[PDB]
Amino acid sequence: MEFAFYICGLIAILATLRVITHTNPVHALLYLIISLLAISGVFFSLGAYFAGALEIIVYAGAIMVLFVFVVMMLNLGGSEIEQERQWLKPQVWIGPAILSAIMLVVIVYAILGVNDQGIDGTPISAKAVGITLFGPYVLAVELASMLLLAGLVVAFHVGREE
Amino acid sequence: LLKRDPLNSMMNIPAVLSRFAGKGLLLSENGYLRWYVASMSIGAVVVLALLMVLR
Amino acid sequence: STEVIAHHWAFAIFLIVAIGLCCLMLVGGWFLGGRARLSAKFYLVAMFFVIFDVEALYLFAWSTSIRESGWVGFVEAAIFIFVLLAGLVYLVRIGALDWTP
Amino acid sequence: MIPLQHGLILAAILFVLGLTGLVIRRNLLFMLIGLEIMINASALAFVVAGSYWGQTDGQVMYILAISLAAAEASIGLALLLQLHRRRQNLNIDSVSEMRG
Amino acid sequence: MTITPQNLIALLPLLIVGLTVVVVMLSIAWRRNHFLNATLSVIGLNAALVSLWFVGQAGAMDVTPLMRVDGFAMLYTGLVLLASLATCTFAYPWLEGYNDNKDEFYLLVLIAALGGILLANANHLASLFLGIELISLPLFGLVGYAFRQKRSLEASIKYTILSAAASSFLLFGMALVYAQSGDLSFVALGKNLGDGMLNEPLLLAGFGLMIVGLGFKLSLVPFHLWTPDVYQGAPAPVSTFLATASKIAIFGVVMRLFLYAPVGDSEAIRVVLAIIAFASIIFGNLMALSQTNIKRLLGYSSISHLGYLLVALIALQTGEMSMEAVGVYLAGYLFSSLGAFGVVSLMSSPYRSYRGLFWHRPILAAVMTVMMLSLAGIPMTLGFIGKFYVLAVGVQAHLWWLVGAVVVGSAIGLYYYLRVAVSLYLHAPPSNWQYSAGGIVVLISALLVLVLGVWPQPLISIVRLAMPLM
Ligand SMILES: CCCCCCCCCCCCCCCCCC(=O)OC[C@H](COP(=O)(O)OCCN)OC(=O)CCCCCCCCCCCCCCCCC
Ligand SMILES: CCCCCCCCCCCCCCCCCC(=O)OC[C@H](COP(=O)(O)OCCN)OC(=O)CCCCCCCCCCCCCCCCC
Ligand SMILES: CCCCCCCCCCCCCCCCCC(=O)OC[C@H](COP(=O)(O)OCCN)OC(=O)CCCCCCCCCCCCCCCCC
Repeated sequence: MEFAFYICGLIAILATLRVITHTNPVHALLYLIISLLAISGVFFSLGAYFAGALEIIVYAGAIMVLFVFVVMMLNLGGSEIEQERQWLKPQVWIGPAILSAIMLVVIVYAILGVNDQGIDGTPISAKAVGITLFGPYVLAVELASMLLLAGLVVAFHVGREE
Repeated sequence: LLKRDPLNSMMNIPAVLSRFAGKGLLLSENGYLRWYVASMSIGAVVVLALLMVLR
Repeated sequence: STEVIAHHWAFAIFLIVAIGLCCLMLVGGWFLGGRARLSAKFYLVAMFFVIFDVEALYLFAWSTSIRESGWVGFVEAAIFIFVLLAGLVYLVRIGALDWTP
Repeated sequence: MIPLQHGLILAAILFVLGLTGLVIRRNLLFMLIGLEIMINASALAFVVAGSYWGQTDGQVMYILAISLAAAEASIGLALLLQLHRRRQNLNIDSVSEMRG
Repeated sequence: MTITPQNLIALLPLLIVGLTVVVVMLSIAWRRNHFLNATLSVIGLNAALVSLWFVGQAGAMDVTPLMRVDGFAMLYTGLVLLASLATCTFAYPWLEGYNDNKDEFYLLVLIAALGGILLANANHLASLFLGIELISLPLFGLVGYAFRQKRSLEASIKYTILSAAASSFLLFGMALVYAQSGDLSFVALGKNLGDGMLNEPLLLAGFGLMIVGLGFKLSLVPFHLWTPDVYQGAPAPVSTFLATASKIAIFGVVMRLFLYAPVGDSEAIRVVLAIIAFASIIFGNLMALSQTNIKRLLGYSSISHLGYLLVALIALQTGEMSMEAVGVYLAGYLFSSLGAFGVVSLMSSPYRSYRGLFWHRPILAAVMTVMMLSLAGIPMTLGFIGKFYVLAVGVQAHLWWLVGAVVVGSAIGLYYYLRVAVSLYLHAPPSNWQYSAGGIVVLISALLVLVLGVWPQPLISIVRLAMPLM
């Protein structure tokens, strides 16, 4: 259980590093899909089975499908902005690298001082999540439906062809 | 010597300081989205580090 | 429980043997034998699929625990499904889901 | 047996990687990719926190998070399509006409 | 917690607004009618405003673990409702100049108002996050409603990218806070710490990430650079909405979160918020000396006024009338921004220079200089009453740096407000009842600001009626 957790975490970190440093949009999206499968592995190793199921169903099966769809629609290939590799020049990324580094080490040092009895990996079933979703969190469900409807209307209005 | 009103200039000092500081602060609003995200992350590090050093 | 770890191992070898079988099938195919602008309706369809798939996942979470949620859960999901159907009727009527001109 | 700290570190690493990809990339698609990476990292942290306490609230806010991520990705890709439709390029430095 | 019929009675504005979205959407599905859908939207918002009386008769109670209805729930719900109604009233003559579809505007305004009511009644991290997203995403649509424009599309892109970044920051903050605390209720954020261990590193880190996200949402320095571009590029009714309703709802849920959380009286968070308040006041006054754009000027004005509100928030635990001061300031700021952006919308309507405005539009120029005097803290205005409240709360907790920042920022803001107010009267080289309705709205805001500056007692009593569960 734990070994799968560390292996999938390492795979997700390496895949994310490949996404943020790649030049092909399709290869970057494929590496992101690999990272999302790894993150679903993290979800399954902790007992949150519903979380990993929805990670592969709607995150690694719907949203990145939409990204791949718009990539093949836009015909992204040998463009001018892609050929120069401006994000790989060290003078460009050296500032954001140390910025993300100091943010990361501050967050790490804040995390490391917290109490921890460990995660038992007890499987929180999707039945309990369904009970709580329509239990204490009913207005979250209705207004998240309203949020998805708002995003639907906004993206339709922006994304028409006319 | 006094006909140029030196005390009026000594009290007009903060007006020119305010204009210079405002023109300097307007350099951050260059209209670049990547700089805006970078400034948000810079503020995140500043706020975080200030919270841990004063914890 | 040896049955649970046995089923986990069965799933592991099922995954490994399936992926490796496809790999060696491609390898054997390569090895053997001699040699000598798209419209925005695509985006709209994918977007509608994504939004209705998230609302579908909400209904997925509902349907597994219908009995213990009671009739209050039923009327909540009735408002949910009515909102979904209202949005669907709205999308159909304006021509968002009309591919033909 | 799995520390809460290790999952939090993994989520923080994914978050800062997505933020770096959001900052250094001036193509709008990679900025949106970085945005989904950060929101998925925060959702992963929330799932880790929920699984530490044995509560379903982490998965519930994960569901809300992925609903937001789906709708926001839809809106961002519609805006990207509009930008590529009217300007024929995805340079995020080209949208700088409002300044001062 | 389950739902009782009296709990349904406590949620009349939410259910009425959601039913209004459903009804307006089904009406657009029937036929695209601009007048009918706008009338249905304003009818639903007015029905929610009327049903606030029944919510007040119901009393204060907690509906689900998510939400709690009390005095500021009603107050912020009402403020968001007036902001949304004024936004629709200003948007209608502007939308007569729109060649494309106009009916989705009111749908997005209704959904954003629904998120505002969420943020008004929020008592939970889930409701807070959902309300912020429910405000942001319709604002993504409304800012880029005229996406054929470079300015509106660019502002929509900037706001969408930056608000997704801030939402991820805020969500990571709640994740860290939930990892430390184990409860997402407002009252339990820090209830597991005692004997002076309130400055937990992970709790402070998560709350700092929330400060990052909310300071983006409240245009606080240094998460403020989006404000002038988004304010300038968006349509003027939309700019009115982000000026009034979004800021009011997000600051109300921030005030409730800092009042109810035991970590809200931490010294480190107090010092960080003091630094942010000082910097926001000084910066939002300093970048607006040399603005020839009225909308960017009002964006920096919003930055400085949210800094003043933050100054009022910092003394919440030490002071006793800090929340009353916040309510009075938010009401006065709502009316001043409503009038100013309504005048901006009326000269921006229909869709297709404030100098010399008095010689062709004298009533609009007069109400505009009245609202500019209100934003400067000039007496006989409600903004002066808000500034007086903020100063009194500053002397309550001895926040002398913040008080001096208030003085110097008031002087600088007063300088550029007088520039606009007298440039209205210099010399420089409609015809429907909805335009007259928008003019009536800005005129009523002007008379309200003048009367409640001269006689502020009714508003003070109304705000003092809004007390929470102790
Ligand atoms: C071999 C070295 C590495 C080789 C290269 C990488 C290959 C892929 C590595 C990742 C996927 C496999 C990880 C190893 C899983 C081994 C099985 C395991 O750990 O089972 C334990 C546990 C069983 O479930 P549970 O009921 O919790 O039992 C606890 C025991 N009492 O399991 C769990 O609780 C959860 C098990 C993991 C989650 C399900 C499977 C997720 C798969 C994700 C794949 C992602 C993409 C990988 C791409 C690799 C190439 C780039
Ligand atoms: C086209 C159609 C047009 C229709 C008209 C539209 C415009 C008019 C809209 C009218 C809205 C009415 C809102 C009424 C709110 C107050 C309701 C009420 O009766 O509250 C009473 C309650 C305290 O009463 P009590 O019974 O003692 O409670 C103890 C019980 N536990 O009190 C409370 O609990 C708190 C009371 C105050 C709550 C805030 C008030 C509402 C929001 C006001 C926003 C504007 C404020 C600034 C302007 C002020 C002008 C004077
Ligand atoms: C006894 C000292 C201690 C007590 C002090 C109490 C405060 C009140 C008494 C002092 C007031 C000083 C005011 C100084 C500025 C007066 C206004 C002025 O001169 O405005 C005009 C000037 C622009 O004029 P021009 O030269 O044409 O610039 C071209 C612009 N495009 O405009 C500008 O340059 C911009 C003006 C910005 C706003 C005015 C400056 C406010 C600065 C803070 C004042 C508060 C006190 C600070 C400390 C004072 C010294 C200790």
